[PDB]
Amino acid sequence: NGAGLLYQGYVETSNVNVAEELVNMIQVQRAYEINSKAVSTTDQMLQKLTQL
Amino acid sequence: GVPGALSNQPAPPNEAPIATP
Amino acid sequence: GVPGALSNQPAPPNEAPIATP
Amino acid sequence: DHAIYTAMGAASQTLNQQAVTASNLANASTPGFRAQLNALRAVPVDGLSLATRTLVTASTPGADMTPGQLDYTSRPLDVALQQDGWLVVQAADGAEGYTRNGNIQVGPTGQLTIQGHPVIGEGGPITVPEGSEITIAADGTISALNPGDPPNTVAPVGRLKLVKAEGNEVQRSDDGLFRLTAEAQAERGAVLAADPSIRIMSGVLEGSNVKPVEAMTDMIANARRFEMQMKVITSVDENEGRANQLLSM
Amino acid sequence: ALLNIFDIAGSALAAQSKRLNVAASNLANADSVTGPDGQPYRAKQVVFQVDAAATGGVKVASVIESQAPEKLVYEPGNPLADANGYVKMPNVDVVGEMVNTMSASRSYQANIEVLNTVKSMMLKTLTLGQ
Amino acid sequence: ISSLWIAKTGLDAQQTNMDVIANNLANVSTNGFKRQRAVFEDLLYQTIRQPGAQSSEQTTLPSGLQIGTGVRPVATERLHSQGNLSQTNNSKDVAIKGQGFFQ
Amino acid sequence: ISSLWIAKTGLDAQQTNMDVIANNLANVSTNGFKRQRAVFEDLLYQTIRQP
Repeated sequence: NGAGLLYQGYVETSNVNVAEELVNMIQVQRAYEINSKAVSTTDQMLQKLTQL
Repeated sequence: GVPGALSNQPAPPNEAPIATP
Repeated sequence: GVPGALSNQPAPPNEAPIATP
Repeated sequence: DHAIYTAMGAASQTLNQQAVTASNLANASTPGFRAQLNALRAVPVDGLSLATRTLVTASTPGADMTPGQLDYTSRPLDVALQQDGWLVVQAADGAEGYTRNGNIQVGPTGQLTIQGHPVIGEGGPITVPEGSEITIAADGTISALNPGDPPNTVAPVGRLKLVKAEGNEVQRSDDGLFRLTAEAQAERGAVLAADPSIRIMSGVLEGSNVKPVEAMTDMIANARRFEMQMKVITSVDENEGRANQLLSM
Repeated sequence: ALLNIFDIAGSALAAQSKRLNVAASNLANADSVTGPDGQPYRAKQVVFQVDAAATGGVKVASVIESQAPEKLVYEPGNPLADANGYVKMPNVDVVGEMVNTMSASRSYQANIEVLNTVKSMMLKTLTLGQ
Repeated sequence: ISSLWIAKTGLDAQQTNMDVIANNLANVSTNGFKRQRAVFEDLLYQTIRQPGAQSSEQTTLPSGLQIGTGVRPVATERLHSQGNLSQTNNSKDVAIKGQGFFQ
Repeated sequence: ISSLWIAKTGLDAQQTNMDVIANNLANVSTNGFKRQRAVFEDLLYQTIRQP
């Protein structure tokens, strides 16, 4: 009924690949930096408005 | 009439539409 | 009551215990 | 004296455009996301004398349907469309909308669905066997294999409905699902018809089309424009304040 | 009364100062643990409300503890560790606190500018009483 | 201003995604581990001005606008795929194929 | 955001090629084994219309 088979003496390892993780880390860092720049420019706009 | 002068008729209302139909 | 109002008695002194007695 | 109003309107619309750009940048990693284009729009006030005051109101066109980039995940039920393909799913209100988020999922009762909303095909939403493994063809065929059963019993159990929208006639609804505009749906029917000229790819997923260079350029331009408008505001205010003393004796 | 403007601005300044103080305290206690009597530290926020005297000033009724789950860190060597050997680190959103500080500073500056303008207007008002 | 409270959501989503990636990388040696993958969703859009008349014997672009609201982490899926088999020669180790779990 | 995912796909393809090579080399003595070779193919091309 769709059950698997058992192998004795063997252990299933984690199904993690590191290339995708590294690329995702790079993308996450870049997106974080660009969002930080967005925050900074909005704060600058508000400061310039309040210094009216 | 020239600007700043006197007139006997009120100016038409100002509309400033976003986009003409 | 509301902060900034007028009271007839002082507030109790402030303290910051590092560890509970 | 009323130039202050034009300047403040320009500043407010610049803030709105900045908010749009920030919204586009924030969800730069959601699958199947379409960027939100924006461009300032001019509205001239006029009548009976010297039409000089022209106000600014920000506006956002539909979107840029440039296809997002594809990343390979090897998941059997990940679909990536063609240049301008769409998957149609019924929305919360019961109406149909279009999307490109290919992250299909299967519920415990054999119900296929994109995030939140079920997928529709021939007839109503498509349903698969209770625990059958699913493979998606290049033309929308859903092949099902019952676990444990020998492989020679793979059976088609339905078909995705794929539409084709070029892009200039679709507008984003309030929940992020695109729909045809009024004239487009009038001239092409309320419900679109499936076409075979659209092919999907299994195993890859589509990201989002947000241009970092465009975002940075827009941010710089908005910053400079807002600062200039603020300077105009303060200059006009100082001028009016200095000139207000004429009425004195 | 043309003088409730000062009350409104002062209430706004006090509220912004309270919110900034709460944010600064959270930032200081970002990585603290085992406060007084051993209970884990929890972050706090403030809620702004308006005083319906219509239009009125802003007040802060009370400081409300965050309901976001604490961080559970496995470290059995700490006496605070439960049967699972976990310690409860406080939930502090550094970006959230930075944004809150920025907003508080901007609101404070806007209110002080409004106070400056209204003070100039009120000083000019009295010249007609002679 | 909406920009601050939108970029805050963006930063929060990025931070949670980084946490998920770090968790996946941490247990690179845990036996029988299925990797995580975080998927987000854009929030509902807020309309300000409805679009006007179109194709009125003119080639103008649409005029409506609608501001975004931000992004939220909607779900986190574990990829229940098949991993590799490491030989340990221990008589009391079991590796299971296909799909199945020990109760 | 443009070449990152393309290079990720390339790395994944090369990893799959390495895996099948390693599997072929592993059972160099298994009786009745058949060597396997993978075949690649590019993904969908996007189009940019000219004016």
